[PDB]
Amino acid sequence: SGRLTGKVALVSGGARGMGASHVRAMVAEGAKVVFGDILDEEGKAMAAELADAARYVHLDVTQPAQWKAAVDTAVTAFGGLHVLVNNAGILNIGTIEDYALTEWQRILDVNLTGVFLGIRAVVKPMKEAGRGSIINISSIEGLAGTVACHGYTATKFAVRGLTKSTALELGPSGIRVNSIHPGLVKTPMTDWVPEDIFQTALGRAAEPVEVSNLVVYLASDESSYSTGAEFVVDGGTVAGLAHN
Amino acid sequence: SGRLTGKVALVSGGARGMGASHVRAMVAEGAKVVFGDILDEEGKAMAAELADAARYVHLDVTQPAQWKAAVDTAVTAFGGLHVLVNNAGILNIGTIEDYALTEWQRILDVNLTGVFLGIRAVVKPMKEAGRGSIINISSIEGLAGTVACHGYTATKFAVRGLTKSTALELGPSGIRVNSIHPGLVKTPMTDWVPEDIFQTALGRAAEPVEVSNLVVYLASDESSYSTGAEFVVDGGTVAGLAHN
Amino acid sequence: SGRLTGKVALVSGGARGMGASHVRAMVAEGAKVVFGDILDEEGKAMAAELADAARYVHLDVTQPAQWKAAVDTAVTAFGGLHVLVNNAGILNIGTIEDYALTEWQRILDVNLTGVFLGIRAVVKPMKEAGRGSIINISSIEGLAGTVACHGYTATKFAVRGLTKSTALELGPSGIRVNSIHPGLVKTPMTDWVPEDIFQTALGRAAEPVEVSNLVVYLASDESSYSTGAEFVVDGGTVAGLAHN
Amino acid sequence: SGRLTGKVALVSGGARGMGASHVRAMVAEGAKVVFGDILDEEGKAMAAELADAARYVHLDVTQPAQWKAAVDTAVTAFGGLHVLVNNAGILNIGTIEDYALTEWQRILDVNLTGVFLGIRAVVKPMKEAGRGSIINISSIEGLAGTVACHGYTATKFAVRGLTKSTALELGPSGIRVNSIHPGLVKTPMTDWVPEDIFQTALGRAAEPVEVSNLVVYLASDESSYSTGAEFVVDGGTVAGLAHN
Ligand SMILES: NC(=O)c1ccc[n+]([C@@H]2O[C@H](COP(=O)([O-])OP(=O)(O)OC[C@H]3O[C@@H](n4cnc5c(N)ncnc54)[C@H](O)[C@@H]3O)[C@@H](O)[C@H]2O)c1
Ligand SMILES: NC(=O)c1ccc[n+]([C@@H]2O[C@H](COP(=O)([O-])OP(=O)(O)OC[C@H]3O[C@@H](n4cnc5c(N)ncnc54)[C@H](O)[C@@H]3O)[C@@H](O)[C@H]2O)c1
Ligand SMILES: NC(=O)c1ccc[n+]([C@@H]2O[C@H](COP(=O)([O-])OP(=O)(O)OC[C@H]3O[C@@H](n4cnc5c(N)ncnc54)[C@H](O)[C@@H]3O)[C@@H](O)[C@H]2O)c1
Ligand SMILES: NC(=O)c1ccc[n+]([C@@H]2O[C@H](COP(=O)([O-])OP(=O)(O)OC[C@H]3O[C@@H](n4cnc5c(N)ncnc54)[C@H](O)[C@@H]3O)[C@@H](O)[C@H]2O)c1
Repeated sequence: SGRLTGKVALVSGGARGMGASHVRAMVAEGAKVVFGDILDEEGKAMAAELADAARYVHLDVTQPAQWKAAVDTAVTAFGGLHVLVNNAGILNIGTIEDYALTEWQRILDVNLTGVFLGIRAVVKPMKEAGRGSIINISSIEGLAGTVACHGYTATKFAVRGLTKSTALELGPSGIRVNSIHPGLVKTPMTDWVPEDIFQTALGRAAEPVEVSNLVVYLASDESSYSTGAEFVVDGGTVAGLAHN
Repeated sequence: SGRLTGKVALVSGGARGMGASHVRAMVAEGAKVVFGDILDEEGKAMAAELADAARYVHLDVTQPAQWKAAVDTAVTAFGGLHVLVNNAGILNIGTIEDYALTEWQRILDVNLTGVFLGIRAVVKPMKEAGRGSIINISSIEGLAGTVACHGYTATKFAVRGLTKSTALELGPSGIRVNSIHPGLVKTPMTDWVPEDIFQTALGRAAEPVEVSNLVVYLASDESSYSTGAEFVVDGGTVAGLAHN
Repeated sequence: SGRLTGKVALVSGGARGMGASHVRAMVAEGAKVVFGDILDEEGKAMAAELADAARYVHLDVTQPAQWKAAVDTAVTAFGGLHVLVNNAGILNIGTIEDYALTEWQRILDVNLTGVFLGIRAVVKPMKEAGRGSIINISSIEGLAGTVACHGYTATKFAVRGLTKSTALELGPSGIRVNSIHPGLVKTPMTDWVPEDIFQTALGRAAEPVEVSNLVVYLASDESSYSTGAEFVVDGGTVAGLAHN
Repeated sequence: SGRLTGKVALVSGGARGMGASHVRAMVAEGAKVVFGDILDEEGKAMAAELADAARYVHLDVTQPAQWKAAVDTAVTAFGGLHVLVNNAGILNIGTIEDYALTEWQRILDVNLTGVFLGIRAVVKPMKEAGRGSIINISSIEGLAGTVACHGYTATKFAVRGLTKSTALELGPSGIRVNSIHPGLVKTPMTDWVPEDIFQTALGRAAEPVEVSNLVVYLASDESSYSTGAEFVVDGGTVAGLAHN
């Protein structure tokens, strides 16, 4: 408790799934949270139950103007902005033959460009504050490949890289940038996926809060010397070789 | 030797720099090469000296129709297509604040989407042949970050990941996909960069042919059991830790 | 908070430096800690101030019998053992020609075998508890090489690998195994090294507690879905490319 | 053919398996080869059929004196020494509970120390020549973990690291050092292992010559700008995530 005292965070894609879990987890640690999404109905709903510590904003991460508005909301409503959780993302699949180029561009827009746009938008207030933490949500698909998962793999790897380039540039201003790489997490994005799809050492899929616990760590000043790094929370999948 | 005799290859961005070096290197090893670029003047120039061993075609890697035309050219002129070298690429830079969104979009289109389009275009002729080798040109900027080099870092990391997802999917068809990661290479793309910018064990920048030698290895059947892997040719930069 | 209340931990090399910082940090979070070392003077000294929260034991990590005695101490004094911090280690250097074989053998014994012996010693009490967290201290020298630092590099890379093999094997028993990779940390091991030797995004060396914060996270149940993974705390060094 | 003209190489563990394959492959490319092992019967046998281009020497890689003798044999019998293939290795397994410490030390001695001793022994003549290539045989077990494979995993990771530290130190002298990481290869070491143990994109185990082709590339001057790097030849295993 209180591990995020005085902190203000902005979470993209926070109306449901892991994003919603991150909002709740940070609020529980004392942070004020602005969360944006395109699911306004659900967004306003949870904002009502977290009203005193969180605010919902309509945010399509593919639009820079909306990102600016989200950041201004945090600054004007809560006083500042110290944490950014680039969580918004989509999942589409397809083999090289069936995958539509429109699907490829769409996932690049949301999963990659959306993350970059978020970073661009939060740096001004963070630099003025002299401190900040940017947490980009990648995945283990950003560490290795998967059949018929080209756009998703490409963007998750890209996010992994962008985390490092921005980390190097922003470090001198007191802003850390790290990426989180989870394995299968029980959320609506993978509800159709069997929980044991991956070979894991722990033998189970993850609960969203297990990823939120990592977000809290990275958002807090406890992780003050970690930047440009990959934090894996996958139950051990990438730690082992793929066996038959 | 004639390490590539019987092989037909398609090289993007082959009008100059490493691309041109790769075309010459493979032709020297007995390959028939179709190479495309947007620099038609220079492209047609070298096509003339390479005689009946190589054909030049205008190819903007961001356009799927042009990729298809280049592949059709290779199949009709040489009877098939067994090797693809996704070499075309651009370099732009800028801090998070100053970097233009148009530049970000353009580099994603050329460096990332262009590579994916190349893969899509060659799958058919390669699967028909039951064999194939796709070589994607990433870089050490696809292994670590660089200040004010976000679009480039993101795309090179993306290419690294796409190499893996496609390798897994195409393996069953006898097609290998690998990525090459060079350090500073002496070409027009980085002629404005001091040659000793990187801390190398070899204490020098790379010569294009030194990368072409790796392209030949991966294009040949000698590398038959290597796929989805990263081949680093950087003089030792990423093998060491960055010192101040 | 009391993020480790109820947990019992064993820390090797806990008489000074990071080890001592880890013991203090975990005790502050409610853990009961048994810490061992070969520096008995300093070890007993801090055990006295930590009072009933910590016990000091002489522990040469190269000796299996001493590891067993330390574990028995933890179980008898605190009722069990849930966390192991394999922190003991030494640093020696030398060029390929000048580096003494005795030094190579000694560092393998302490930095590598010592870590394995620790893992062996705690498996029983942890499996009995059905839970556990093993934290192995590697370093960025376990991610990249360093001139005239062969024994150290080899062992730190080995620890990184051992972390994975054991994580996979122990996962089914509810035991997590992860590795920590710090950059330059201000301790007596590297006091002879200039603090700005590495190119860091944060432009400074690490403080021991900054690593201890990561140890606490991994020791706590908050990191329940992370195992077999590398946690980097280097201020951004490995996230960037080495410049000359 | 002739890709190793004028080159003299030393191969440890070359009496059978991959080592024997490497000897044959390099001899076929014009290299003179001294190969050492502890299987003298078999060693002298193949030396008789390759007599004009290869010489067998008794070499226990755990003994520095024997390494010196092997190097002197290459220098005095063939005129110099330009390539070293640290191939000698053993495989033992066991869970944390059953694995004997004698087995652990033995594999550290052969797989790790043996490799270091080889590097120490070849540097003198290589530095005098001003050029050389050291090829260390690691494995994908040096990139990820495996249950009940602790000593093997630890040593293969260690070899991976030692490759980088030595590469950085030796680069200025014109000596490159790289590591090879193969997947399952059909040799007597894994004859008891099912060929489809790993999930591979190519759907088959490797033939030793497929690894030897990589040794030839790295031994040749074609790979002149690659050093401190990992070359994976595993049919795509590590390129993908472990799925059930
Ligand atoms: N579910 C998993 O197993 C898993 C594993 C690794 C990584 N991830 C990543 O975690 C993130 C969240 O995943 P999730 O499991 O909660 O999925 P989810 O579908 O539940 O939530 C994603 C959220 O992003 C919002 N969103 C989508 N497009 C948006 C846009 N253009 N602008 C703003 N908001 C947008 C969605 O409405 C939704 O609320 C994603 O980046 C995903 O790739 C998920
Ligand atoms: N120069 C280096 O140091 C270095 C280091 C690592 C990686 N690389 C990569 O190697 C590749 C080639 O680099 P280079 O050094 O020869 O650069 P270069 O500028 O000399 O050549 C790149 C070529 O691509 C062509 N090209 C650009 N956009 C194109 C498009 N849309 N369609 C078709 N062709 C297009 C250019 O006209 C040019 O001929 C790039 O992918 C680059 O990122 C270069
Ligand atoms: N100092 C750094 O910058 C740095 C960076 C990365 C990793 N590390 C690692 O962190 C660990 C602790 O480092 P430190 O900075 O506190 O060094 P340190 O010298 O201050 O402490 C190491 C401790 O281990 C003890 N020790 C040594 N050999 C032992 C043995 N055989 N049995 C039991 N105890 C033994 C020492 O007496 C000492 O108390 C080591 O594994 C080291 O490699 C240190
Ligand atoms: N077989 C595989 O699938 C596979 C996969 C990855 C890596 N590797 C590695 O490749 C290398 C060769 O493997 P292999 O498949 O040919 O095994 P192998 O058993 O056929 O050959 C290993 C050789 O090393 C020799 N040797 C063993 N201990 C020695 C010592 N102390 N001194 C000198 N020589 C010694 C053996 O007598 C034998 O000729 C090893 O390092 C192994 O770990 C093998």
